[PDB]
Order: sequence, then structure tokens, then C-alpha cells
Amino acid sequence: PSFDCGKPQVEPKKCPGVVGGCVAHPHSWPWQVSLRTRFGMHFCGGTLISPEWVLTAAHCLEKSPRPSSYKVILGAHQEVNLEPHVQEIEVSRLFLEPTRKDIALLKLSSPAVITDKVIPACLPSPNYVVADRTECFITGWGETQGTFGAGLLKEAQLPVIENKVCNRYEFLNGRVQSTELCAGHLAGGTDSCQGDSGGPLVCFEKDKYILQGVTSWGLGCARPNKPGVYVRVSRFVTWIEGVMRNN
Amino acid sequence: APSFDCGKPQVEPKKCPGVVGGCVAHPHSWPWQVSLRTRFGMHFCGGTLISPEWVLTAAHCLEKSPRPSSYKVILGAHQEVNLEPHVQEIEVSRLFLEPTRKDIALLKLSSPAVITDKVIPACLPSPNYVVADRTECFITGWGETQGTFGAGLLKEAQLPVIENKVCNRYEFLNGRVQSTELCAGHLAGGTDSCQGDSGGPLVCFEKDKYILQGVTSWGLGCARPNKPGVYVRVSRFVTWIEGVMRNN
Amino acid sequence: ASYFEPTGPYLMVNVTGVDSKGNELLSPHYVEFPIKPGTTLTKEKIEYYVEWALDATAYKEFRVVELDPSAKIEVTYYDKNKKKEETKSFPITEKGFVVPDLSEHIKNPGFNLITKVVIEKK
Ligand SMILES: *C[C@@](*)(O)[C@H](CCCNC(N)=[NH2+])NC(=O)CNC(=O)[C@@H](N)CCC(=O)O
Repeated sequence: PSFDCGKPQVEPKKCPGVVGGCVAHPHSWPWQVSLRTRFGMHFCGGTLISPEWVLTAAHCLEKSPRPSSYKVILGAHQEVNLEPHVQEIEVSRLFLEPTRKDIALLKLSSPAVITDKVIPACLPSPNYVVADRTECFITGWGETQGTFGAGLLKEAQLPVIENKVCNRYEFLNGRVQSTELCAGHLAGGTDSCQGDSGGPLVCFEKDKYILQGVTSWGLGCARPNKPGVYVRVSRFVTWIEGVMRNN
Repeated sequence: APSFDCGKPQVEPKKCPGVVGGCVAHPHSWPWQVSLRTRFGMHFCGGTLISPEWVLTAAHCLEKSPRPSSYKVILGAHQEVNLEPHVQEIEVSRLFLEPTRKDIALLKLSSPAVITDKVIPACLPSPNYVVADRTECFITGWGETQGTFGAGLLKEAQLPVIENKVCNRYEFLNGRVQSTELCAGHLAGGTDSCQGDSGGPLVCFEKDKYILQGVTSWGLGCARPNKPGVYVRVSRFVTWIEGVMRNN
Repeated sequence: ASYFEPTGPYLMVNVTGVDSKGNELLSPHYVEFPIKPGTTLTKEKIEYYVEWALDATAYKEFRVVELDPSAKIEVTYYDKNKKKEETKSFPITEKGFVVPDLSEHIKNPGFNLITKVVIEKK
């Protein structure tokens, strides 16, 4: 027999309390992808759901509709000058969420070779709503404000804040739709930021990590009372499945 | 803002870290954004509505014809090609180049533009005002993409002001950045607005409104590494500008 | 700490443009519009603002049919006097309502509008 998905091949780091947080164990987060334009820099992240399919954030695909102008980097830790076994597949087709939500699917013009450095992430059960203060991990090569790590794959363990709370006047003041979740320390300091978009918000559930979010937006980075907003993948697991089965 | 002041958009600007290499703006969040058009032909240069009858631009945008009634400004636009209803297209009466020129000239609108929530002038800075290091500025303009592309829709691009001391620091530009020039962007790039956006505004936010701190004239590449863009420092010519309008 | 928000009072339009049978058609990212304290906000102006926002996400496509009976145009702030939090709330109507002051308590209160609106698409 056999099995994978959500079970990384390296015990992930650990730093309680991307701007802030800490650099990750090289290869502890195998599903992380890095959107990079042809002969162009890394600008967003993504996460591998299938060897062929990558889940990202529709606004990263704002520039070109041409699949051809997008490239995917799988199995890395370094943003600049990756290891020799890092895979770099090219995009076949762009599938943005039809109603304009900030989520989309990238079909790889060639499937990603699964290795102990490349493993998909497990998808959530449809419509499941991540608890209130559940601690999840956000990862990616996004910017920061002159902090601890950088050209490396940083990570962060943030507590989920429920729409109920994050839509309060001090926080996001009702800008959070039911289709998005919040995660962060009201104190700020640690958070995702530009360049992380599309990346995963994985929440550990028993044995594997479940992809519970797609980095999408936020009012600044790591500013207090301003958590980060993520698309709730449980509200799109059926649609995602539809695109994959019929394409 | 009350009625229609200046530097005060009537829709909140969609900010974006990041014209090329910047997100498409929310319709009419940059009311001062103008589009210069040839008599028959379309776009080629952008501009800033400095007052109801005055527009500031890049002088090299006027290479094609010295005559003032050769250009037409378009105000209240988002679509560069097709063009919607209320989108005032004023004809230009006179053209005033700036002496001791860097690249700026004043276009005088034969008819004062109709100030509405989609068309409003920009605020000028105070004389020799020096826009601080790290200040978040905004590059806005339709100009280019995959050549002519640009969604046809007005795009922006958020860029922080560098600092003429550091900008000139050998490893990128050598005192080629003068005191009458503004240096903004970054040393990594991937969002510097280039070409067809010439003359467009570089409005930096301050307290509650937007100020015309620079004019898109050049950069030296097209969004990239150690090469921050170089816009003409508008606070230097705020006097001249001011004195053109009071008389001309 | 300068990753900005509206400096003065603002209306914030976060509406899911669906069809009539409820089916979603457009989910335009919220957009905030500066409104002055003292002006009047009629059913008409709200719609000028719901459109203004649908276009910001799906430009010139779609048009509004029926906003939705639920006048979800409420504002919340902290009352330093009651020593509690107040949540005002207004109705979307032809007669409108005058935009309250609230500076007394809040520098930039957000008059949120969060409803599903029936759009048809041009
Ligand atoms: C596109 C993606 O790279 C970034 C990620 C920033 C994450 N933010 C926080 N606080 N963790 N996403 C964006 O830049 C999207 N835009 C914004 O977050 C805001 N600048 C604008 C909000 C909007 O209109 O969507």
C-alpha cells in the first residue's frame, strides 16, 4: 500500500508569536509553490493540491490571462537561486473563480514529480468552518519590515479570529465576507504580507495538515487590530473539485 | 471632501505594492488623472489636473506639434480606448513650457473643466517642499503593458520615495539625481511605471489628501533592480506653475 | 504604523451581487466611499455607490435591479460617555437620512452596507 498528502517529510518548526514569525525547516512544508513569471521574479505563492493542479489567489493572476506567462517553482526553500532538484513547471491553464472571489486554479503543463520535497496538501471537507482560536500556519517568501528571515521560506503560527470578532469596528469592520477567515495576534508583529498571497494557511488536524486558507489580503502587515484575511477553501472544495474533474 | 477640494478622491484608492507592475485602480479614484490625445488619434501621454483650467505634463509629450490646439485632454476616464459618457474632453488653448526645463509644461484648457466626483484637480506642494524618505507615493497611468495592452483601464502602482542622498549613492545612479528631481521606487523592482505614462502624476498622501509631489518623466529601465525611478521634483517648480496661472 | 484606512467618515460597500433565484453572480471586493457628516443618504445615492463598486470589480458589466429590503447600513463606535459601544443603524430610502457627526467619539466611523443585491448584467 501507500499514502501521502498533508504529511510533510520533515517535522515543521515551532515559533509561537511574512513579517515576524520564523524561517521554516527546509522542506517541512512540501505543498508550498512559488508563482514566478517567465524570466521574472517570484511574486506570489501557491499550494499544490494535485501533481497537476495548484491553488492560488486570483489577484496574482491579474497581470496576464496567458497561462504561458506564468511559471511554478516546487520543492524549494530559497527564493533566490534554488537547489538543483527544485522543479520548475509551466502553467497550462488559468481557472479563476467565476464570481470574482480571490481564488483560482493553475493547471500545470506537466505534472509535478512527487518527491519527499514535494507533496500535495490535503483539502478540507466542504463548508467546514475552522474553530475560533485554532492555531494555524501561514508560509511564504513574502516581504516583511526588516525582520529575522527573508530570502528563505519563513512561517508563522497565528490564531484564527472568527468573522464574528474580526468584523468588529476595532478590527476589520465587517469587510470580511463569510467566504474569508481571519488569523493573527491583535498585537501585530507577526503576519503574512505582500508576496505571500496564494500561499497556504494550513491547520493541523490529527495526523496531517489540512489546507484551510489561501492568503489573500489585509490592512497592512502585522499592524495591530488588523489581522490577515484568507479565502475559506472549504467554501470552494466543491468548485475546485469540479474544475479538476472536468479539465 | 466638501464639494470637491483637491487631492481628495471620492472613492477610496485601491492600494497595491507595485503603468506596468501595478494593479488596476478603482474607477475614478484618481480624479486628477488626465489623458492627452492627438487631434484625431488617441492616447499617448497622461497628465495632472492642477486647476479647472490647467493641466501639468511632460514637455517631451508635446514633441508632435508646437501648436496648443493640437492636443485634447480627456478628463474623468478609466477606459482609455472606448471611453464612457461623462468624460470631458477639453481642447487645449495654450501651451507653456517651463524654462530651465527638466521636462515640464503647462497645458491651458480652453474651457474650465466641470469639477465633479470623477474630475477634481490635485493639490500642489508648498515651495521646495521635500517629500520625506520612505513616504508612500502612487504612480498612476494607462500606458503600455504587452506593448499596447493595459486592460484599457487606468492602473496605478505604489512606490515609496527614496532620497536623493541614497538614490545618488554610486551603486545606482551617480549624482545624476539632481535637487530638482525626485527619486522613488525600489532597488528590486517589478512595478516601475514606464512609457506612455509620461507626464502622469506621482501623488503622495499627506494627512488627508493627495499632493502632486512629482511628474512622471523617466526612470532608466522599466521596473527592476538598483535603479529607482526619477521624477521631476514638482515642489521646485510650484512657484513658476503658480505664476503661470495667475497671469496666463 | 502607516498601512492606512479612511481618515474621515466613509461608507463601505460590501455586497454580494446575486441573481433573483439567489444564485451568486458577482462577489466584488468591498470598496469604501467618503461621505460627509450632514449630507443626506437616499436610496438613490446608495445605488450610485453599489454600482460604483460593482464596476470596480466587474467593470461596466452588470447593473443593479433590487438592492434588498434589509437596510444594512449601520455604524458602530465606542461611546466614551456611556462607557459602552454604540451601534447606530439607518434605512435605505428615498427620503434618506442625514449623516450624523460622531466626531465626538470617532474620527473615521464606517457606515457599513452589507447586503446581497440583485444584479442582472448589462
Ligand atoms: C496579493 C497578495 O500578495 C497580498 C498579500 C497581503 C496579505 N496581507 C496581510 N495583512 N496579511 N495581497 C494584497 O496585496 C491584496 N491587497 C490588500 O491586502 C490591500 N492592499 C487592499 C485590499 C483590497 O482591496 O483587496
